[PDB]
This record gives sequence, C-alpha cells and structure tokens, in this order.
Amino acid sequence: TPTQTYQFPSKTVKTDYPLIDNDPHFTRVIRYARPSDYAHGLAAAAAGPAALWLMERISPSQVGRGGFAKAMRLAGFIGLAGGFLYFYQRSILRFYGMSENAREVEMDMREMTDRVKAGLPLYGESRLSPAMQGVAARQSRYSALFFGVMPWFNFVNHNQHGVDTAKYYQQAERELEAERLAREQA
Amino acid sequence: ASGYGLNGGPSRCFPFWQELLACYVTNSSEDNPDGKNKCIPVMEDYYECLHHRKEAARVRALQAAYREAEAKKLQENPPTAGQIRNLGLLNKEEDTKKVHCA
Amino acid sequence: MIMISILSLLLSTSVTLRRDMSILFNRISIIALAYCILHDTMSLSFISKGIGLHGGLLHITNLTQIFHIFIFIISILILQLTSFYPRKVWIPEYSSLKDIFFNKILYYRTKIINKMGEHMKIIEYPLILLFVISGAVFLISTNDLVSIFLSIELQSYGLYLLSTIYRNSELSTTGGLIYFLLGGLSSCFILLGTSLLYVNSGTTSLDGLYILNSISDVNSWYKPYYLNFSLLIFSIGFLFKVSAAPFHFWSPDVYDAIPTIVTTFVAIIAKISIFIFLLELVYYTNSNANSYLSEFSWTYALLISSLLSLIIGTVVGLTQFRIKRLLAYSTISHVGFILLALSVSSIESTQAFIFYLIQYSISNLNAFFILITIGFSLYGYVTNNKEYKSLLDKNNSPIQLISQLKGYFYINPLLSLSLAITIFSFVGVPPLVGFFAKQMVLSAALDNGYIFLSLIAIITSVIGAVYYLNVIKEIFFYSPEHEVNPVLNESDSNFSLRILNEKNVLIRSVLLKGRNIFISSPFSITISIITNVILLFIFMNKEWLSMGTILVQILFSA
Amino acid sequence: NITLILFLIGILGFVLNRKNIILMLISIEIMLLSITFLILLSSLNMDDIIGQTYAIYIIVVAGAESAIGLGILVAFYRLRGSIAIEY
Amino acid sequence: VGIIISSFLFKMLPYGVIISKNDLFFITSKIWDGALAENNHISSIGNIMYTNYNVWLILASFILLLAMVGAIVITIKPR
Amino acid sequence: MSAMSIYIIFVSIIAILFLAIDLIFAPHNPYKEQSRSPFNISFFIYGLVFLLLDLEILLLYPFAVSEYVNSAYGLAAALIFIGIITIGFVYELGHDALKVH
Amino acid sequence: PSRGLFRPRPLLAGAAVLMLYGWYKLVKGIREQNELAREKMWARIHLIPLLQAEEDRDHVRRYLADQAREKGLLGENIKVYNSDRYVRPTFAVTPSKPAQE
Amino acid sequence: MATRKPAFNQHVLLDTTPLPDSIPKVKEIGASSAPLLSASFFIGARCKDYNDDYMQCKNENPGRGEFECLKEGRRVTRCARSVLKDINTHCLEQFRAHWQCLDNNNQQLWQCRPAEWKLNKCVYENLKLEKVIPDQPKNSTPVHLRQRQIFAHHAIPPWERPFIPGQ
Amino acid sequence: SRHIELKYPEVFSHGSPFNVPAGFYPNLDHVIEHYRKQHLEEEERKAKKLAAAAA
Ligand SMILES: CCCCCCCCCCCCO[C@@H]1O[C@H](CO)[C@@H](O[C@H]2O[C@H](CO)[C@@H](O)[C@H](O)[C@H]2O)[C@H](O)[C@H]1O
Ligand SMILES: CCCCCCCCCCCCO[C@@H]1O[C@H](CO)[C@@H](O[C@H]2O[C@H](CO)[C@@H](O)[C@H](O)[C@H]2O)[C@H](O)[C@H]1O
Ligand SMILES: CCCCCCCCCCCCO[C@@H]1O[C@H](CO)[C@@H](O[C@H]2O[C@H](CO)[C@@H](O)[C@H](O)[C@H]2O)[C@H](O)[C@H]1O
Ligand SMILES: CCCCCCCCCCCCO[C@@H]1O[C@H](CO)[C@@H](O[C@H]2O[C@H](CO)[C@@H](O)[C@H](O)[C@H]2O)[C@H](O)[C@H]1O
Ligand SMILES: CCCCCCCCCCCCO[C@@H]1O[C@H](CO)[C@@H](O[C@H]2O[C@H](CO)[C@@H](O)[C@H](O)[C@H]2O)[C@H](O)[C@H]1O
Repeated sequence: TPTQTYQFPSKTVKTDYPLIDNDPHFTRVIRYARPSDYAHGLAAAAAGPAALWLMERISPSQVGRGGFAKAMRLAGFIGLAGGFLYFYQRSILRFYGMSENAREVEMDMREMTDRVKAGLPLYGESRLSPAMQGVAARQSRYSALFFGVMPWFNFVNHNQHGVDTAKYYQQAERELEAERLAREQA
Repeated sequence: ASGYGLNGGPSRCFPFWQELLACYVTNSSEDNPDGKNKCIPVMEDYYECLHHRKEAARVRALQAAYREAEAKKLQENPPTAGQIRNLGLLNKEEDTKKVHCA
Repeated sequence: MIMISILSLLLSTSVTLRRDMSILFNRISIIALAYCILHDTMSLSFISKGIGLHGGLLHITNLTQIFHIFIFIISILILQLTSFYPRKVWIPEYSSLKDIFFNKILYYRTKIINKMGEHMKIIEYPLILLFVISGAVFLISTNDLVSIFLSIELQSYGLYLLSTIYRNSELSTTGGLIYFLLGGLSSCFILLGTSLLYVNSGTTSLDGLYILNSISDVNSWYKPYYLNFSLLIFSIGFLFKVSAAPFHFWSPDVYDAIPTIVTTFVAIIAKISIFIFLLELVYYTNSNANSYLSEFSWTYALLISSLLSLIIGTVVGLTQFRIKRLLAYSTISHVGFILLALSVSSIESTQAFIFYLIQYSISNLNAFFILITIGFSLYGYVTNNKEYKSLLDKNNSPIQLISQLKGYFYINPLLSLSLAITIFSFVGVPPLVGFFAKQMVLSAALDNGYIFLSLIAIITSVIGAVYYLNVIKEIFFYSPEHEVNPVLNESDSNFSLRILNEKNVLIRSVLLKGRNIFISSPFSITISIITNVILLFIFMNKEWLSMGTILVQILFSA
Repeated sequence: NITLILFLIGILGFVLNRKNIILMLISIEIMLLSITFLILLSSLNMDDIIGQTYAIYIIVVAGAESAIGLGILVAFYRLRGSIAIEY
Repeated sequence: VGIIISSFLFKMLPYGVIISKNDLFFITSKIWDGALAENNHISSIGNIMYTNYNVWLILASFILLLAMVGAIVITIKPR
Repeated sequence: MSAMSIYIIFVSIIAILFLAIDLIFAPHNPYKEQSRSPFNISFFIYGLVFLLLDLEILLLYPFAVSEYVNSAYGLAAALIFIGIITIGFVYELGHDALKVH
Repeated sequence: PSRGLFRPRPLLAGAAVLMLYGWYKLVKGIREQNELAREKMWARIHLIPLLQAEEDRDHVRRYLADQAREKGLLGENIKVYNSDRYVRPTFAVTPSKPAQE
Repeated sequence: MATRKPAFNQHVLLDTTPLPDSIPKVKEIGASSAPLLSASFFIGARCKDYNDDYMQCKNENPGRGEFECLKEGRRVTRCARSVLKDINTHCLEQFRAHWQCLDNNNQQLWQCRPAEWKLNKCVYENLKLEKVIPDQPKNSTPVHLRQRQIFAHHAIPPWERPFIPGQ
Repeated sequence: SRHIELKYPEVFSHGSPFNVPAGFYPNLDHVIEHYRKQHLEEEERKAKKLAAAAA
C-alpha cells in the first residue's frame, strides 16, 4: 500500500457502469477488445469505399480514366481511418464506464492484482518526468470522447487514471493471504 | 493564474488563485448557497496580487507621512553616497559606523 | 476524424490538377462526414454539464456533441449540391433493380447534366467547407479565451475564401472583399473583448472567470465591472458575425453577390456555431442576486439587437425585389427571435432556443434548395422578358429576381407548393413547424415578464409576413413569362439512349426528348423530406422536443 | 496609456476613411498591435508567460489574415482594375 | 468618437498598466531557489508551447494551412 | 552607458560624417531636371508563401531551445506540427503555385 | 580526362564517413555537457539554503522595520492582504532625495 | 521585495534598521561566490541534512516560511560556517589555488580539474569529506573524475590525476 | 445552479515544476479529499444501482 491510492484531483462523470480507467494505455484497449468490436470496426471501415462504389453505379460521376481508382484509395484510407477510430472507441467506452463493461472489470481486476503481487508498478514505468506524465494524463483523459473532431491516443505509462487504487491492493492482500494459509496448512 | 512565469516558472499570483479555487470548491456546493461567501476575502487577495492597488494606496500615504516627518526634523550630517558604498566593507569600519550612527 | 479527413483529402487534392475529380472529392467529403457522425454518436453516453479535455482548452457537453452531429448533417445535405449532377435522364425501361444495378445507360450526358459547370470544377471546394466545419465544431467545444479566438478566425477565414472562390465572378470577389473587411473589424472587437478579460482577471479559462463572476454576485477595491464591459465588446463581434441589427448591412449585399450554392453554406453554418457558444456564456454570467453587477448585464445588447433585428428585418424587407436580399433580411428577423430567447435565460427559453435554431437551420436550407432546383429547371424554358437579359452572373445565381418565379405554379406545382410550405413556416402559420418555434419563444418571454418585447414580435411578424406573401402572390397568382424551349420539342429533335447489359451488349436503344429529362433524385428527395417535416411535425414531435427538455435540464441541473 | 492611444488611431482610421480600402487593412493591423501590446505589458506586470504565448498566436493569425486579405484584394483587382471607391 | 471611446476604455484597464509630489517606486530584491536554472522567455514559452497548451499549436497550424490553400485557390490559374 | 547604445550612436555618427563629405565637398547643381500593364501573380505568391513558412519556422525556434524538457512528448507534438505544415508545402509543390516550373 | 577526385562514388563515401565521425563526436560531447550540467546544478543546490537563509533574515528585517515605521507615523498598520501570508513588497517608501554623492 | 528582474533600476534603497532583539542572532557567511563554489560539495557533504530540513520546513509553511523557519536558517549558516572554517584551517593552500582558478575560468568546474583534485585529496584526508554528485550514469566514468575534459579551454596534463577516494 | 463544478478539476495539478521556491505551492490535501469523496460516492451509487437491480 503506497498510502496515497487517490493522489490526483480527477473529474467524476455521471455514467451507468463502473469506471476502470479515465485514460487506458493503447495496448490495453486493443487487449480488452471483444470480437464484436472487430466486426463492428471492419464493417464500418468497408462502408466508406462501398458507399463510393454504390454511389458510382447508381449516379455515375462521368470522370476520366483514372479518377475513380484515386478516389477509391482515398475512400479506402478514410475507411480504415474511421473504422479503426470506431473500433478503438468501442473498447475504450467500457474502460470509461459508458458501455456495459462487466467482463472488462473482471479482466482488469485480475491483471492489476496480479501486478500488485508481482511487485510491479500498477500502470508501468515512464521514461517521461513525473510532470510530463501529469501533462500527458491531462491531455488523454476522456479523449476518445472527441474522436469525431480530433484523434488522440495514450502511449505514456502514467499513474493518473481517475480511480482509487486501494481495491487492487486490497484484493492482492486477500489473495496472498488466501494462498499463504493453504500453502502452510497442507 | 496559469502557473508558469517568465523565468522558467511558476507565476507570482498562482498561490492566491489555487487558494481561491480551493476555497470555492471545498466550501460552496448546491446544498449551501452562501458557502461561496468565505471566498470574498480570498478573491480580493488575488485581485490585489495582480493589480497591487491597496498596497499602492498604503505606500502613497505612508510615504507622504514619512517625507513630511523627515523634512522638518533637524539633520546633523547626512552620509554621502561614497560613505554608503563603503558600508559593510572589510576595511572601511569608520564609514560603517557613520552609516549606522552607532 | 474531421482532421484526418482534411489532411487526407488535402494530400490527394495536392497531387492532382484534374477538375473532373471534383465530383468525387465532394462524394468522399460526404462519406468522411458520416464517420464523424458515427464517432460523435458514440460520445453520448454520460450526463455531465461538461468535461475539460486536452489540458482544459476544450470541453465536451451533451449539447456540444448533439450540435456537432447537427453541424455534420447540415453540411452533408449542402455537400450534395456539388456531389451530384443537377439534372438526370429517366425512362420507364431503365427503372428496375436489374437495370439500375446490373445494366447501364449510354448517351451524350454533357449538355444535359451540365458536367463542366462552374460548381463542378473547383477541386478544393469540398476541402474548404471542411475547414469551415472544423472551426465551427471547435467554437462549440472551446473552454479558453485563446481557443475561442483561434476557432472563430478558423471559421471566419474559410467563409471569406468560400465567398471569393468563384474567381471569374466580379460579384463574388466584391462580396468576399466586403466580407473580409467588415469581418476583420468584427474580429478586433472579439480580440479586444478577450484581451480585456485576461488583463483584469489574470486568467484565460472560462471556468475561472465563471467562478470570479460567481463570488462577485453577493447582494471593494476591486469591483468586477470589467466582466460585463468585456463581454459587451465581445458580444458586438459575434453580433456582427450573425448579422444582428444594427450590425447587419453586410449580409444582404454579400448574400446577394456570391453564388447561390455558396450562400446556402455561408448563411447557415456560421449562425449555428455562434449561437451555441453564446448560450453557455449567458448561463454562467447570469445574476442570481439583483445587484449593481446585474444593472450592466452584457445580455442587454442582445435584447436591443433582438428588438432592432425584429424591426429592421421585417420593415426593410418590404421593398426588396431581389430574392437573395429578401432571404437575407428574413434571416435577420429570425435571429431577432433567436436573440430574444437567449436573452431571457429561463429553462423554457433555452428549450425554445434549441428548437428555433435547429428547425430554422433545416427550414432555411429548404428555401435555398428549392431556389437552386428552380434555376436548374429553367434549362428547358425560354424567356423574352427584357429585365432578365440585363442580369449579371446568371450562372452563379440563376434566380435573382422574385419576378422570375412568376407563374412557377404552372411550371412545377409541387415545387411551388414546397416553397409555399417553407415560406408559410417562416411566417409562423400552424400546423407548420415554424409556428411551434415562435410559440415557444413567445410563451417563454411572456412567462418571464418580456410582454412588451412579445407584442413587438407579433407586430413585426405581421409586417414580415407581407413580403413573404408577395413571393407567394408571384408564384401562384400570375401566369408564367417562362415558356418551354420550342427546339427541345420539335418532333424531329431526339437524343438516342442505349441500354447495355453487364458485358456492354445493347439490350435496347430508345429515342428521348427534353420531356425525358428531370431533376436528379438527391435534390428531389432532400426537398421532399424537409417539406414533410415542416408539414407533419405535429405527429412526430415527442423525441425532438424531449431531447431539448433533457439538454436544458442538465445545463440548469443542480 | 500608449496601448489605448494606438487603439484609437486604428479606430480613427475607419472614422476618416471614405476611399482607401488599403487604409482599412492598415487600421485593422494597428488595432491588432494595440491589443497584443496591451496583453504583453499586462503579462510582464503579472509574471505570466501565457500572455506572451497568446501574443504570439495573435501575430500568427494576424499575418494569416493579411495573406487571406491581400489575396482577396488581388482577386478583386484582376477584374476591376482599380481599388478605388466611386464616392 | 475619440472622447467617448477613450473615456470608457481607460477605466477598464488594470492598475499596473496605468501605474505611470510623492511618487510610488517599484522595489525589487533577489531570490536563490527561484534562480537555480533561470530560462530565457523563449525557453519558458517552449517548455509549455508543445505540451500543456499544444491544442493552440494544432489550431494555428490549421489556420496557416487554410491561409496557404485558400490564398492560392483564389489567385492562381490552375495549371 | 551601455555598449549597444554607444555602438548604435557611433554607427549613426559615421554615417553622418560620410554624408557630410558629400554635402560639403561634392559638386552641386541647382538644376534637378503613365501606363498600365498587369503584374504577375508570382510576386504575390513569393511573399505569401514566405510569410506563412516564416511564421511556421518561427514557431519551431522555441522547441530548439527547450528540447531537454519537451523530450519525447514535446518531440511528438512538434512532429505533428511539422507534418501539417509539410502537407501544405506539398500542395504548393503539387499545384506549382510558385509558377516556377 | 576523368579523374577520381570528382567521381561520385569516392565523394559520397568520403562525405558519408565524415558525417558518421562527426555524429560519433557529437554524441559523446553532448553526453559530457549534460553531466557537466548535473554537477553545476548540484553545486548551486548545496549553496541555495545558505543563500536563501541570509535573504530570509533580510526580508524579516525590512518588514518588521516597515511595520514599526508605520505604527510611528500613521498611528496603525493598514492591512493589505486578508491572509497572514508574507507577500514580498511591490512598492516601498523612499527618501525624497538621493545621497549627495 | 519583488522577484521580478529590474529593467530601469537607477537607485538602491538600504535599511539600517536591525532585526529585533527577540530573534536569536547569527553571523552571516563572508565567503564570496568563487570560494563558495569550491566548497559547495564539501558543504553539501556535511550540511545536507540541515539544508534539507530548512527547505522541508519552509515547504510545510506555505506563504509564511521566511518567518516560522528562522531557527533552521540559523542552523544552515552555522553548519556551512563550520565547513568554511575547516577548509581554511587545513586546506587553505589548495583551497585558494582552486577558487582563484575558478575566478579566471567563468566559475566553470571543468576548467579547473587539477586544482580541485588536489583540494579533494586534502579535504578527504583532513575532514574525511567527499564530493558526491547524485544520480550520475553508471556506464561511464564520473565527469569530475575524467582525465580528459572536452569542454576545457586548456588541456589537462597527463600527470595530473583525478582523486579517487581510496586507491 | 448557483454552484459551478470545474469541468477540469486537474487545474489543481497545474504549475511549473522548475525553479520552484520552497513554500510557494499551497497545501491542497483538503482539495484532494473532496475529489476523493466524490469519486467514491459515484462508484458506490452505481454499485448500488446495478447490483440491487440485477437480482
Ligand atoms: C432534429 C435533430 C437535430 C440533432 C441531430 C443529432 C441527433 C443525434 C442523436 C443520437 C443519439 C444517440 O444515439 C446513440 O447512439 C449510440 C451509438 O453507439 C448508441 O448508444 C449506445 O452505444 C454503446 C454501444 O456502442 C452502448 O454500449 C451504450 O450503452 C449506448 O450509449 C445508441 O444507438 C444510441 O443511444
Ligand atoms: C425529428 C428528428 C428525430 C428526433 C431527434 C432527436 C432524436 C435523438 C435524441 C437524443 C437525445 C436524447 O436521448 C438520450 O439523451 C441522453 C442525453 O445525454 C443520451 O443518453 C446517453 O447517456 C445516458 C446517461 O449516461 C445513458 O443512459 C444512455 O445510454 C446514453 O445514450 C443520448 O443522447 C440519448 O440516449
Ligand atoms: C386591448 C388589448 C390589451 C392587451 C393586449 C395584449 C395582452 C394579451 C394577453 C396578455 C396576458 C397578461 O399577461 C400575463 O399576465 C400574467 C398574470 O396576470 C403574468 O404572470 C406573471 O408572470 C411573472 C412570473 O411570476 C410575474 O412576476 C408577474 O407578476 C406576471 O407577469 C404573465 O407573465 C403575463 O404573460
Ligand atoms: C546631414 C547633416 C546636416 C548637414 C551637414 C552638412 C551641411 C552642408 C550645407 C552646405 C553645403 C554647401 O554645398 C554647396 O552648396 C551650394 C549651394 O547649393 C552649391 O552652389 C551651387 O548652387 C548654387 C545655386 O544658387 C549656384 O549659384 C552655385 O554656382 C553652384 O555651385 C555648391 O556647389 C555646394 O558645394
Ligand atoms: C519533408 C519534405 C517532403 C517533400 C515532399 C515533396 C512533395 C511531393 C508531392 C508534390 C509533388 C507531386 O505533385 C506534382 O508536382 C509537380 C510539380 O509542380 C506537378 O508538375 C506538373 O505540373 C506543373 C503545373 O502545371 C508543371 O509546371 C510541371 O512542369 C508539370 O510537370 C505535378 O502535376 C504534380 O502532381
């Protein structure tokens, strides 16, 4: 127990499900993503180029020989762009508590409690300064709520995630204690 | 109020602003309407840190009383500047005594 | 996503100089804006007065994301005007699924569809709208003085470039010049206002200014007179940019001078973003205790602008004979209604403001769409009127006079009735949607004690209804001076269309006359959907008005 | 007091102008300079580097409007042949 | 216009802009903890310009980007 | 006085003396005894692109004298600022806006 | 009459190896500068408390003198800040004239 | 007074009023800038606890630390005074040789390594005090113990050897 | 509402970390405790909401 589980003032948002992280790391968002997120992301992605093709067949552009091929590559880039942003947003809303995250709470509790008992920092270690870690956190907190305008991702290992961390240390205490007596009573 | 100053930081009035934000957030809510009234003095201290109007007013008065008091008392021998440039030097102890009038 | 779309479209546009590729850059802009709608649609899963993002320089609110979606949809509807050719050729023999998807039609489409028209040849036109949209959705989300200034200029500078984009038009270059010059003086007032805020407060954050204003509102060496003075100058700049009287003289001239495709966008999007930003500022600058701070409220200028906008917009419009000057003045009297509900800061007025803004942005869009479609329909018509040969920039604004709509009822009855339904909505006639909007803004003001202003609004609504009715008298009360082109139906003048199956084999060949040319479906369906919304609103009102009741409940909540 | 005098000068440039549309470009810039100079002098008085940053961004936007404005003035001149108002 | 505008705006300014017969003098002294690694103003602007307030840089870069594309589109003859 | 001030005055004085020789000594004589054409758009573009790139390069100078603190987070943001301005340059290269080729 | 002194292959190889050698010497030097800076900072840190302590007694001295000078002149002390914090003076009372000199 | 750097300062205001008798008195340090930098590492080797208590104390009283932390400041000036006295009593010959070098070298330590190395060997042998720069890299020689200094204006002679405490 | 809730409470963490004089920054542990209470109350309220209604 570091004795300061909540160390930074954080914004509380009225949502419907428990908050896991105000700012998850990019690798965790991909890791906790459900296979439905993959279908949803790819479905949206293909929708961009497919809309341009369908719009070509029905109302023809009357362009010259290479124009449609250039346009399809641009529609294709915007498909992969929008499709990955939509896929990444679907997973992050469960960390934010803005989508049903019941499965993800279980995964998170396991990973962080298994980090605590391994002696690891809960969220990793940054090559950035404590102060730059603070600046980064204050930029990516609830950021995916703004992808329709500006894209931002978390690539910094900081410890400002909006959550009291006592629960992680409490379960690690109760899990080492559960295994200690079993190891010594048999 | 930004917290970053001209020399590498922080800003001079930033302590008063955080003292003001702390007061508002911790004493004023929707339950109690007049909690913010404990913030009135703290805001004046921050408006005063930025603009220094009340301090200027104290000094203009105190300076007018000081000048009207030292313009009428008898003067024995005012110390020359060269004497007050030798004050506290390792070889001019005579001039330090004259400056200190001890 | 808007920023990923701008840079990607920019890179593709940078390496091309083909003007035939404009059609497809506008189509990809529609698809790009649809992804922005799907991302902002997922950003509505929380109840919050606001969350500060990116270092507190931005914020997200349910109202901010709701109106980011609205801006993207309004932009998508306008973008269609450059994504599809104005007219199409349709035959009953090529009308099935097998035909539209598996078969193909061959014919000389160039003069029929206006393939090389001016609007279909600006490559960076879809790009510059995206730049304007970006500054609009930033204004809505700004939590800092600096971010406000940088966002307002991003929007303003792109609007100037839109007005000047038809470079061969001596009317568009003048209008953009007028707009940039009077718009720059407006920007100084916005910059003076924010500068005077920071020098008296030491802060650039809106929330710190809100808390400084909050503590000052209690019924000594530092009395906060600066906030209501600074916001007053700050309001003059934004009053100009929405063309509220008396700072209104530019709009009739600029909206008349630039092409009609352009004025659809220019005359709609700017008011959507400016009015949203003002609402939150009016709410947190309110006085809950009547003191000497409340006697100098900056919101009085909005109450005087509303009074002046109601009078000027309806009285000056009486003697207008140019349709775009008339619609410019009609917008001024509509912002007098919008400004009256903003100035009364009440739960009811805020709900009335959200409805008036959305419903009017949608309805004033139909008026522009109908005008553009009417001009593209006179392709098969000829006129000998002398007053029409003297017109200028007849391709940029095909319809410039209300005299040109004389007898349109005979030429196109439902297009005429669609414009009738839209115009009567501007008047406020029930059961039309525009009535329910003015109803909510009259009931809000009356319940709060703005009875004198409400009486002035219903008097000018009669005066403004005079010039609305004059447009209707032209379309339905007189015979048309426009007559069908004699050559397009000579009985010897036919164009051969070929029907081809998948592997380019001639299924059929058809002989077609000018009677087989019609309006493109993108413009006919868009007009049809909005006219129906104006007409059938009293059967579909629950979720539109419920959204506004919930948005205002969060803003006033606690 | 210098910042307010120059703000008047830019404003009086619009008061005294019936023919120069160039001088309205100049008077907008004098007004931007006065407002940036005010922010800059109040920044030194409050030990705040954020005022210097806001001044920098006002200089960038000010140049960008100069580019956008003189470009539109060039588009207008190409077709009109005069930048003079027939008063 | 000169009388009215000046008579209003002057009151709005802060005390330190209008700070300049007994007269006030501005006193200054030295500090040591706040002088350890003093930065020039550009280094201080740089310390915060690309991190804490980076959104302003992003919006200004797009304003310059607009002034580039828009000015060329309105003036040059394509190709 | 400061060296900068005395330096500017001395440069100013030398300029006066060189000027004086011309007025004092060089010979003097009392006798000191309308078309329109379009100008190239290129002249506008040279100042336009200079003004925009000069501002952008200026905005990068603070980064160079604050790199130890900006570090990796600052590098990233400065690279995103470089990339946006580069895309605008590729546009003037793409449209030959400079009209040089 | 081709000569190897201007053949591209030897020139690029020679130019490349020069750049790598200089980039090796830049890597080592800046690493030494950054360790010289570490020793300069620690040297000023060990001196900061003695230097600040002598400054703090001087700030206590003048403040207690100014508080007394007022009580003897204006009859009381005018409170400037509602808080009890020590704020370093912005303005000071000054003699009417400087030392003769 | 204000910590702002002055731009148009032409006059100095002195105050001959002494501290009140109630405050316990202290004798201020009389070493100049260059002697203080020669002994800066020796002072931080011995006074570090007191130097840290003083900074920690002022931190524990925000806005009120000039007052309320006087006794601790008096402890830092007595402890630093004890190190300056000790160098004078034992290391005077090497101590002056070092800081008079820094006088003509922009007060830059890398410029005067040979004098410091001889002073480091005198202090360590007489006062057991050693110069430690905290958090120095472990893959390389300490910069202060390097035979070659790249940024030195004058080359360090090969026979001048860096003092390692114990060899 | 006559009360404003900061959209960005993380402003309490603002401030240059360089050339900081001792005793410059105020003690804000009571601010930290106010924002800790608020996080704990929403966590518990939601926990009551989706555990007493899911059984
Ligand atoms: C006249 C109209 C003017 C305004 C126009 C704009 C109106 C926009 C209305 C959008 C309302 C929000 O619509 C919302 O979309 C999101 C999209 O993920 C979905 O909402 C849902 O998303 C996620 C899944 O991704 C769920 O886990 C979450 O519990 C829920 O919020 C629902 O489909 C709907 O609740
Ligand atoms: C006539 C045009 C067609 C009708 C136009 C209006 C249709 C869309 C109205 C949507 C707004 C109201 O509908 C509702 O509002 C709230 C406001 O935060 C949002 O609701 C969102 O946050 C809440 C609270 O965490 C979640 O429980 C909910 O799942 C989520 O979607 C959504 O936006 C929408 O679920
Ligand atoms: C010859 C025609 C002369 C009249 C023509 C115009 C009048 C048309 C109908 C006006 C109805 C009277 O005006 C209506 O009266 C009721 C009470 O009586 C007011 O109810 C009240 O609301 C506020 C809020 O509590 C009260 O502070 C105030 O005492 C009063 O204005 C309504 O706000 C007002 O709208
Ligand atoms: C820049 C610093 C301030 C200036 C310092 C130097 C000032 C010098 C002023 C005196 C210059 C005298 O220079 C002298 O002027 C006279 C009068 O024009 C000239 O005289 C010339 O013009 C006159 C006009 O009436 C003729 O009659 C005369 O025949 C002819 O030579 C001389 O050829 C010239 O040598
Ligand atoms: C970090 C640095 C990155 C550098 C990136 C370099 C930019 C790469 C993309 C831009 C270059 C490709 O874009 C290309 O530009 C050239 C040069 O004007 C154009 O060249 C062509 O058109 C122009 C204008 O009519 C003619 O003057 C020219 O003679 C002709 O070859 C191409 O039509 C365009 O497609």
